Amino acid sequence: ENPADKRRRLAKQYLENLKSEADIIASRLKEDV
Amino acid sequence: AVTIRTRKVISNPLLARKQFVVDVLHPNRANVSKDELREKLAEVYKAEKDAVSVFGFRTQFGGGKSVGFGLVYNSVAEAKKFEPTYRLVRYGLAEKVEKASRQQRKQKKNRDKKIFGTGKRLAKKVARRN
Amino acid sequence: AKQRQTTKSSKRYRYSSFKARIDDLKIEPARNLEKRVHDYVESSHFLASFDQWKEINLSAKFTEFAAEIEHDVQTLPQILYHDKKIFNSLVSFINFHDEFSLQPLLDLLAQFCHDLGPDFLKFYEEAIKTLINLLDAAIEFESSNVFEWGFNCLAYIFKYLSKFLVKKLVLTCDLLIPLLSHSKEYLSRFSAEALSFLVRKCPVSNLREFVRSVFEKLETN
Amino acid sequence: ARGPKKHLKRLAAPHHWLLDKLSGCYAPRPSAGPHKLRESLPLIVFLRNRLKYALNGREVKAILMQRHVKVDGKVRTDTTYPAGFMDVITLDATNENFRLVYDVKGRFAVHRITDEEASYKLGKVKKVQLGKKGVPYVVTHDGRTIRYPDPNIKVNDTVKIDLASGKITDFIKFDAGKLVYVTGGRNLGRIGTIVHKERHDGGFDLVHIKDSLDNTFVTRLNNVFVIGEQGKPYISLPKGKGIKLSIAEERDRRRAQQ
Amino acid sequence: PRAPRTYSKTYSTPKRPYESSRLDAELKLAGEFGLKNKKEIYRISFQLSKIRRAARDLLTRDEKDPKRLFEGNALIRRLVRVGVLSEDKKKLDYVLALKVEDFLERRLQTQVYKLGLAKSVHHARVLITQRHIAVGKQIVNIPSFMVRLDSEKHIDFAPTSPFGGARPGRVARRNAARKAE
RNA sequence: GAAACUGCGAAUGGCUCAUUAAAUCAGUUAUCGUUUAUUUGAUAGUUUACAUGGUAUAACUGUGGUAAUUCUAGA
Ligand SMILES: [Mg+2]
Ligand SMILES: [Mg+2]
Ligand SMILES: [Mg+2]
Ligand SMILES: [Mg+2]
Ligand SMILES: [Mg+2]
Ligand SMILES: [Mg+2]
Ligand SMILES: [Mg+2]
Repeated sequence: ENPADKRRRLAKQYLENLKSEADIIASRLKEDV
Repeated sequence: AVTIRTRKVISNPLLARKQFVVDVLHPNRANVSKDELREKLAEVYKAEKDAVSVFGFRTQFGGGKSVGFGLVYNSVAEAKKFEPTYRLVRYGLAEKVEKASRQQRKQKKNRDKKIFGTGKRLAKKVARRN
Repeated sequence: AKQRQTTKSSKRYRYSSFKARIDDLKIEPARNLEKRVHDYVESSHFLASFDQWKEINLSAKFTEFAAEIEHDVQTLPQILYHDKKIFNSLVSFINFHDEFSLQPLLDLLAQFCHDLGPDFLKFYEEAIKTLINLLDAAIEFESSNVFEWGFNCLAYIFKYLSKFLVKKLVLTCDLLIPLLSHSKEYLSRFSAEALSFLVRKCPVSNLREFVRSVFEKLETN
Repeated sequence: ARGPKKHLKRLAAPHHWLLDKLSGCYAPRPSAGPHKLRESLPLIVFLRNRLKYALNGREVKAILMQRHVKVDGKVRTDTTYPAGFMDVITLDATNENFRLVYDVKGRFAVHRITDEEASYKLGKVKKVQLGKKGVPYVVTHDGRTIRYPDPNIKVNDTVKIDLASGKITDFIKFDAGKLVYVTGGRNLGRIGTIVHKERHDGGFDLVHIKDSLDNTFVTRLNNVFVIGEQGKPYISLPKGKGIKLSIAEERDRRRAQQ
Repeated sequence: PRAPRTYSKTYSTPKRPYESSRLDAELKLAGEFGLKNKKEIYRISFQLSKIRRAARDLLTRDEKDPKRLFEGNALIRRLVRVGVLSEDKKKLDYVLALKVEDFLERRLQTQVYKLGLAKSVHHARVLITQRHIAVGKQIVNIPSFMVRLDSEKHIDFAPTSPFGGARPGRVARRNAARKAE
């Protein structure tokens, strides 16, 4: 449960949300930055 | 507050370092010690304090800002390898070598030039003679 | 030669043979207590080192690698989603065996494993094979610093994947048999140290299986 | 004096080096080498006063002893090695390659080149002569002796030398309509096309050169270097393409770009 | 040895220091602009003489002569920038018509007086030499500072000055401490 | 790594203007009239060898001379 792993879990959960709302996922990640 | 800006930044892989001009705005303060700027530059550029060198600070006429030249080496070993000995001594990375005044060293050089060989034979000869 | 440079000269700069640098070199990353850039992070370890290496290394090969990958490493979710292309480019550029770009690539390969370690497991076999070829290539062009990069890259991967590799060490050892069995003594010596760190991190039960396998192998170098 | 000199005062140094007159008392004396003293740029001035990589001579020595600097594909370690016209300076760590070419003002200019163009150089054939054992050879402007030349190569021609092998890849005859570069005199750095060669037996030959702007100038033949056919230079030229611009037009352009 | 550093004199004694009219004019100029000595007037006269001699020499040349065009344009640009020469008077003829008083006008002492920061030209000089006046973000302590057209609008009290928002000077806080005690 | 042999440098640098009136020097020529350490590039199958001597010594050990010197004698 190192801090780096915690960011992953948020990141993995964040990616899951992006999949659920949806190429499209790729473009949205670009829009984030 | 004090604000440090880096300008004219050049990346020199030959010496394995980064050159730049440091401009420090320090309102309501006489000036900033080299140690504090070394700490801040190390923090901003993400390096060891030992790998940061700074010099040439001249507060402009009227005060409030200082301008000088700053170096950030890639790692501490390179900093020790390339940095001048005197600047290392300033930062405490190296110890000043103690040596006699130039006149004494030159006089000793001349006196040794006078003698030929190890000189032990001369010592024994003078001891026997007297 | 026996009477090594035990008494050190006053000279600041002194020649060192390639063998000499190899002898004093030791693969044990933990001992190095110097500040590491990736220790301070905002988004991911990969990004932090990546920006730093853009600044320090100006080699042509690394520059091309950076441009291809700059867009896909801005955020950690970006890295995880595009992991397949990221690993391919890293392996693709490392294959060229260019010294002037090797250092940033080997570091970023380790930090790549740090960001997605359990996910690195599907990449794990390809990584070691890439490193083995690199080290085997490094024998031809004598550069002690290259070996330092490669083995440290091996150690860092070995550090981050400690839990999962420890479960399947005999598999991990199998990959490193060519290195451990290699003719040159120093390559076997270095690979032994990197692998040794897992051995210390073993459960005793897993160790006995590992010890059985190597003794079975035991029945060049 | 009772022998060769080993010091060079700053004021007596070549003007085009652009040395500060109050920084010190002495200037780098270029050691003996491929190029003449007054027509050479020592590596110290190039690394310190042009590229600004090194801050002082000691750092330049530190760079050179690391074997990072290559001249013409060979590592040099002398701080005062006389690099000059058409010599390729490679700094691998920076991934940089430079070719030393005079700009319009008459000074060596920092010109960055690609690796492929860095693979060769151009040399003016200063001499063509039979050596020992009946072996013809050519001596170029940089002191390179190349054996077994193409027989058609004559004096004042240009030879494209591959640095890896030190052999002639191709050659250009000195003829009317050829593109040439001025390497001496007040017209130093200009580029043009040959119009006519005046011959004076027992004297200095003169060459008329017409620039792209149709301006014409006459120069001694020793100061001309053939670099290719019109519109097709064999090397990349620095900015301005060797065109001399009047002071008024320079003012106008400077104000416009600013 | 090290190469020479050039030096020059910025003033010259007039051809006739003893002319009564010249003495009266020097008196008038010094009083109006608060000049310390005759050396300042001689200095400004020397400069104006140099510019006017150059303007004469350029006028002597034929019109459209490239040297004439370039040097005249540069001189007119400099004079317009420093504020001596107005925008509408960009001809070498009007350069030749300049007077000393125009140069004395641009001096930072006179400008500081005119903008209202000081009650006298002498008060302006005292303020300047006491580090109270700043052009832009910069403190200037030289009355002979020549103000450009752009810089005229940025003259103000310096931030560090007690009149510019800093703490009271030594006298003020000394008296305040004594009163408090 | 002292000492010494060997190689290189000490002919550069710094100072002064005594002599010097077609001399120096300035500009401009010539070496088809010659030397050139060094740097740079070429260049030598044709000359007991698993490698020859003291035809030799320094430093060093030891014995000494002179009031004295960057003096040196014998072994
Ligand atoms: Mg001739
Ligand atoms: Mg104050
Ligand atoms: Mg006489
Ligand atoms: Mg004569
Ligand atoms: Mg030598
Ligand atoms: Mg040679
Ligand atoms: Mg004997």
